[PDB]
Order: sequence, then C-alpha cells, then structure tokens
Amino acid sequence: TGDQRFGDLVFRQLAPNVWQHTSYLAVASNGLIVRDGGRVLVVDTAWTDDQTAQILNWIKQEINLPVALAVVTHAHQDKMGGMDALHAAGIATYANALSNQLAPQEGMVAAQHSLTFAANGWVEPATAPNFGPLKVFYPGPGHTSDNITVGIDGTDIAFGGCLIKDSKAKSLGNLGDADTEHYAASARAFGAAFPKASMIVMSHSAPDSRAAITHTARMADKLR
Ligand SMILES: [Ca+2]
Ligand SMILES: [Ca+2]
Ligand SMILES: [Cl-]
Ligand SMILES: [Cl-]
Ligand SMILES: [Zn+2]
Ligand SMILES: [Zn+2]
Repeated sequence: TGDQRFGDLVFRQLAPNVWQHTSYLAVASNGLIVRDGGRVLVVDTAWTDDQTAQILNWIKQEINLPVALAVVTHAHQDKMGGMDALHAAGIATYANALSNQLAPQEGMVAAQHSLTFAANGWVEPATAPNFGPLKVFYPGPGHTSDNITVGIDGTDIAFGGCLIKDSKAKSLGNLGDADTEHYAASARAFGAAFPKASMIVMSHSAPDSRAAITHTARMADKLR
C-alpha cells in the first residue's frame, strides 16, 4: 500500500504535503497532517493522548518541521480525545466556540482558541489567524451541532470529519448527538463550500470521491 505504521498509528500520504493519520479504539478514526512551507498543521487528535503523542513523534521523524497549530472538528473522543497531548507539546489548538462550550459536557478538554462562523458557514477570519491553506467551514448541525469541516487550499482535498460517510455506507453511524432534521442540508452545504474538491476525507472510512457527500445526504434525507 505504501502506508506507514508508527506505534499504534497508521499514516497514508494523500498528496505531496498532505497525510491521513489513522488511530484505533478496533474502530478507526482519521484526521489530517498538512505541511505548509516550514511548518505543519494538524486536523483532529487521535482517540487518546498517547496515540496523539505518537502522531507528533511520527511528524518529527518523517517531516521534521514544527507543528504550528491543530484544528479539531467537534467535541467527541475520536476528534478531541488527545487535547492534553497537544497542549503538553505546545501546539496551539483551535475548535468551534460551540465545541469548546460543549467540551466539558462531552468529557473533552477544550481547545485554547475558539473559531466563530458567519451565517453562511465560513469562519470569521480573525478567529483563524495564520491558518495557511486551511479553509474552515461550519456546514450546520448534523453528526453533532458543533461539527466543522476543513478544505486544503491548493489541493483536491476536503475533510468532512464525522459528518460524511462513505458512498457505500448502510447508515449514518453514531446519531446519538445528531440533528436528524438538518443533517441532509448540512452535508450538502459541505459539498457546496468545497465545490472543486475531488478527494473527500472522513473520519471512519478511507478517502472517497464526491459521491460520499451526495450519498450521505441521500441517507440523511430519510431521517426528516
Ligand atoms: Ca486527557
Ligand atoms: Ca454526548
Ligand atoms: Cl499537496
Ligand atoms: Cl473547492
Ligand atoms: Zn462525533
Ligand atoms: Zn466519529
């Protein structure tokens, strides 16, 4: 495959400057690593602090550039379970304000900084300083009320996190915290935000085409 293992973590290169990190609780969860010139940016923690430290040490070994910041895509264990490891390593952390507000209730450690969003879903840019190619979009409530998404400018890649399921999926997975009414529109809004992205990365399946977006929305239509 060309995948690399480091400890409990698996890494897959998606583009010259983009890798997928995969950690396991065994249920896989995926996030991203982005090389932006002389620094690295992370999207999502692993499930645990130990696994998240393994991400950081793989970065040091294989890329050897400082990790400037991390953005985490909602307040659940697969995305924010490793916040203490990021803070211990001195990595500035960012999440939706609503994720930070929900974090204690969800058993997560809040990020240091809060992202806020316009009515059209786009991040208010002063809340996302020096984000380089990361384009942060809040598509509306779906998998959770706080779920956010990230496009990588200059690439074909957009990250749907746990909102988006793969195009062969039989269900929308864990709907315990979901907004079943608004989910379909939120999935479609993600697609519209990143209209040229052709590789859709998501939390619990391998990267897919845009078919994942329209399939997710079709399944979500049946919840309303
Ligand atoms: Ca912890
Ligand atoms: Ca919950
Ligand atoms: Cl790239
Ligand atoms: Cl796009
Ligand atoms: Zn979740
Ligand atoms: Zn998830």
